[PDB]
Amino acid sequence: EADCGLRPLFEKKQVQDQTEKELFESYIE
Amino acid sequence: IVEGQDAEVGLSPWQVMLFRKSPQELLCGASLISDRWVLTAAHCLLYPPWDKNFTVDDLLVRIGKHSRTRYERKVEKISMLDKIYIHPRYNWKENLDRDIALLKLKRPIELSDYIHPVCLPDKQTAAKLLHAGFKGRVTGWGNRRETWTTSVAEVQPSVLQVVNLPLVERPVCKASTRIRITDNMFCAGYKPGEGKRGDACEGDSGGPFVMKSPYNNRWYQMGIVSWGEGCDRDGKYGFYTHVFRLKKWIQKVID
Repeated sequence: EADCGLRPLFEKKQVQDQTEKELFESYIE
Repeated sequence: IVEGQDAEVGLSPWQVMLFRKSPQELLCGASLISDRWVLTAAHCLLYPPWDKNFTVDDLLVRIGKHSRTRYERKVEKISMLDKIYIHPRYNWKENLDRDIALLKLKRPIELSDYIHPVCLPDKQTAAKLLHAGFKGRVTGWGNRRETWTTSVAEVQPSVLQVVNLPLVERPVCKASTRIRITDNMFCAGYKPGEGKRGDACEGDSGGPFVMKSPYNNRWYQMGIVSWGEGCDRDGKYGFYTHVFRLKKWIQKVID
């Protein structure tokens, strides 16, 4: 596809999921 | 998923369950990368020692589910397969190297809030994202515990399971086992001194290991759950097929 990886109930809705910050926190460690 | 939690409705829209047609049973996980293509692990399809070699006739694929206790009919799709593509250099004899398979769906499907494909990685995304310590995410309906006897107690989520796990450096992965690990596989999971736990387990294989890109806000499939020794054992890690290394093969079978 071309709109792959953007979720209808999350990314598309500016809503971040419950455990997303755990991933991002790992990046800037 | 050993030590994960319940997925949120719509958490993983590229999830796909590979079922046995009759008697219906969950055989493995899988993921939607287009409206016609599903990605999974070759061993879920072919493992000669167990005389396993499924064909498009004994298989069914389910899409749009995050709770396994009902036929979600309205949000869920069930499709037959058209074709099965197994890597011609898959190695079942020694270490399941190149453990990757592509399933072509009979007819394209209609995306929804619950059905949406994930992205394959490109050269620059794999560079940014593949660093030991960075965390990825594994999903699946597989067993919540390894075990002995029967252990038929529990170990069967009613909802899709999620666990985020850190990428482990290659030398730690090689030294955790006496099996020859190749460049087409990476391991993830916590170390003994990290206190935390989590791992994929029986029935989770073939499923996705994804990571979210901060540069574009998109989810990318970095690995396919492949194997490990037991589930969540101390000093051991789960091994995932390196999607980006097999990118070329994936590309040849779609054009």
